[PDB]
Amino acid sequence: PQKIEIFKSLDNWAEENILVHLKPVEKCWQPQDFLPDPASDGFDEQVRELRERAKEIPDDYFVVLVGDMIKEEALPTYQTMLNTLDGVRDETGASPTSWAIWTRAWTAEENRHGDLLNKYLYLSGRVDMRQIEKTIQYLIGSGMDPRTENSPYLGFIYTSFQERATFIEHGNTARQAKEHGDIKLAQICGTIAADEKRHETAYTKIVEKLFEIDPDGTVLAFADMMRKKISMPAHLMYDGRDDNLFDHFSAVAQRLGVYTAKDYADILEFLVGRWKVDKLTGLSAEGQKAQDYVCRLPPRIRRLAKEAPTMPFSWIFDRQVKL
Amino acid sequence: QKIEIFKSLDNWAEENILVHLKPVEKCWQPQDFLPDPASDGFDEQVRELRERAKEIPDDYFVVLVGDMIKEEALPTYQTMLNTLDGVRDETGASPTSWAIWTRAWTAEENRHGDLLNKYLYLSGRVDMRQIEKTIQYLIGSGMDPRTENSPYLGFIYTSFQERATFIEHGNTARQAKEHGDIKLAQICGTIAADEKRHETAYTKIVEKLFEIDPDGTVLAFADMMRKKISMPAHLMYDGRDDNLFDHFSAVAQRLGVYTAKDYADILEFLVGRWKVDKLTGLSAEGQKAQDYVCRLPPRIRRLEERAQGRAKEAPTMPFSWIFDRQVKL
Ligand SMILES: [Fe+2]
Ligand SMILES: [Fe+2]
Ligand SMILES: [Fe+2]
Ligand SMILES: [Fe+2]
Repeated sequence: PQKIEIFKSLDNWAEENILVHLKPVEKCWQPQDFLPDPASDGFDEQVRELRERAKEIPDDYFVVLVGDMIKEEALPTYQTMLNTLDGVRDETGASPTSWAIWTRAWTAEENRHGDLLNKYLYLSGRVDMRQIEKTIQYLIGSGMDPRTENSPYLGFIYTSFQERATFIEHGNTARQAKEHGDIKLAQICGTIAADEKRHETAYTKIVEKLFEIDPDGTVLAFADMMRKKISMPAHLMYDGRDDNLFDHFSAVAQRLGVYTAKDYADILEFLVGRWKVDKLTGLSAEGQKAQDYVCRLPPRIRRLAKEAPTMPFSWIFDRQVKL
Repeated sequence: QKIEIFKSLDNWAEENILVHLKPVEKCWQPQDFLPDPASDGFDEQVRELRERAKEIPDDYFVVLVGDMIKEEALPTYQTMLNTLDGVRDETGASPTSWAIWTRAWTAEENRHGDLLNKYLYLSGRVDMRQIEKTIQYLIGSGMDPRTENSPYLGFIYTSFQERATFIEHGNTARQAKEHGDIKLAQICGTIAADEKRHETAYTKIVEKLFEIDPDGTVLAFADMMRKKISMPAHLMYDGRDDNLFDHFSAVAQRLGVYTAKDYADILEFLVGRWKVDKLTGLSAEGQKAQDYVCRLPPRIRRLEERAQGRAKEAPTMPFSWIFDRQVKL
C-alpha cells in the first residue's frame, strides 16, 4: 500500500505533466482524413489510385504492416492491462482521476490507428481480411500477460518500452512506403508514429518522477522487468493455421528492418539514458546490483546471415515471402 | 462472501456459460458481408452497395450510426466487466472461466463495430470524420453503469444490455429489408444473432445466482432498477450537440428501433426468465424488492402512454454524423 498511495498524491502532478501530452479531441486527426472520401465524387478514383499504388508494394512489406495493424486492433487488451495496475485502475469505468482520464483518452487515441490501417488494408485488396480478422479475434480472446504484476512501476516501464517500439515500427513502415512509391501510405504510418511519440514522452515522464521519489523501488522494478524480458503484446498471435505466427511475422520485420533485435537494445539504451539510471546514487545493495544489470544489458544483447526460406502467410492468401 | 461464490462457480461456468461462445474457426468475419477487395467484382459490389444506400433514408442512418458508435466503444465494456469482483482478469491473460469469457466476448463484439464501420464508410451517406470523433469522445468519456463491483448487479446489467442490442440490431435488420437492402439486413441480423447468444449466457449466470442466493439477487435486481438502467452511450458527444444522446434516442424512438416500450418488454422478459415472479421464502426486504420489480413494467408502460399524449412538436434537428442534414425527432 505504500507504492499505491504514492499515485493518489501524484494525481494533480499528472494532470499538469502527463495529461498535457494528449491531443485534445477537436485537434486530433481522424482516419477519414487519410482515406478516400466516400461522400465526394472522386471516391472511385481515389480508391482506384490507392489499389493501383498498392500493387507496387511487395508482399513482405504487407505482412509486416498487417502484423502491426493486428497489434493495434488488439486495443481492448492494452486498456485492460492499464487497469490492472494498482494506483491507476479505473474503479467505476468513468473515474475522474487523472490516471483514469489518461487511460481512457490514450485508448481513444490508439483506437484511430487500428481503424485507419484496417480500412487501408481492406481497400488495398492485397490481403485476406478474413484471416486478418480471425487472427485479431484469437489475439483478443488470447489476452496478453506482460507480467507487470499490478505494479505501476513495472507497468509504466513496460508501456514506455512498448510505445517507443511502435514509434520505431510505424516510423519504418512510413519510410519504406515512400520507397515503394506510396506517400499517402507513408503519411498514414507517419501520423500514427507521431502519436506514439507523444505517448512515449508521457510514459517516460511518469517513470522519471518515480525514479525521483523512489529510486530504489524503480531500479529494482526496471531490473525485474528486464530479467523477465519485455514480452511483446502480440506474442500469442495465431491464425488457426501457423503455431509460430509471431516468430514468422517478427522474422519478416527483422529482415526488412522495421523492427530488429538491434532496435530492442537501442530502446533499452535510450531508456537507461532517458531515466539517468546511469548516474543514480545512494541505493540499497540490491538497488546497486539492479543498476549494474540494467546498464550492462544493452551491449550484452547487441553482442548476442544468408538465404532464408520462403513461408506462406494466411494474411496474404498463403502466398510466400522470405524469412 | 458474494466474491467467493464466483470462484466455486468457475467450473460451472466452463460448462454452462462458455458453451455460448462460438469457436473462432466457426465465427463469421466482417469480410463475409462486405465487398471482397481481392475479387474483380469489388468495384461492382461497392457500386451496388452505394446505389442501395441512396434509397435508405437519413433518419435510419442516424440510428444505425448511433448503434455502430455504441459498438465501437468496446474497450469500455471490457473494462466494466473487469471491475466486477469475482470475474476480474487479474493479469490480462488469466485462465479463469470468467476471464476467458470476458476476452472472448470482447473478441466477438469487436467484429460488430468493424463490420458496421466499413459498411457506413462505403455507403458514402455519412460523415465518418464526425462519427470517428464522436467515438473518440465516447471512449475517453467512459461510462459508469453503477454496478458497484458487484457481479450480481453487473450481470443483471449486461443481461439487460445484451437483450437491448438484440432488439436494436434486430429492428435495423427488419427496416433494411423494408428499404430494399438485404445485404445490410443480413449484417444487422448476423450481429443480432451474436447478441442473442450473449443474452442467453448472461441470463444463465443470473439464473444460478437466483438459485444459490435468491435474497441477494432480488435485492440486486431491485437496486439496479431503482437506479435505472443507465445506457452505455449516454455520454455521446460530437463536439457540437450537447444533447446528442437524447436526440439520437429520439430518432430511434420514432423509427421504432428502440422505444420505451421495448425497455419495459425487456424488464418483463427478465422477470419471467428468472422467475422472480414465483420466488418464495425471502426476507422482508427480499419480498419488498420482489414487488417493486414485478409492478415496475406496467408502471413504465403507463407513464409512456401519457408521455406520447403530450408530445412537444418534435422539430427537425441537424446531425453532424450526416453533415448536419436534418431529421425529425
Ligand atoms: Fe498504436
Ligand atoms: Fe501508442
Ligand atoms: Fe454488440
Ligand atoms: Fe452483445
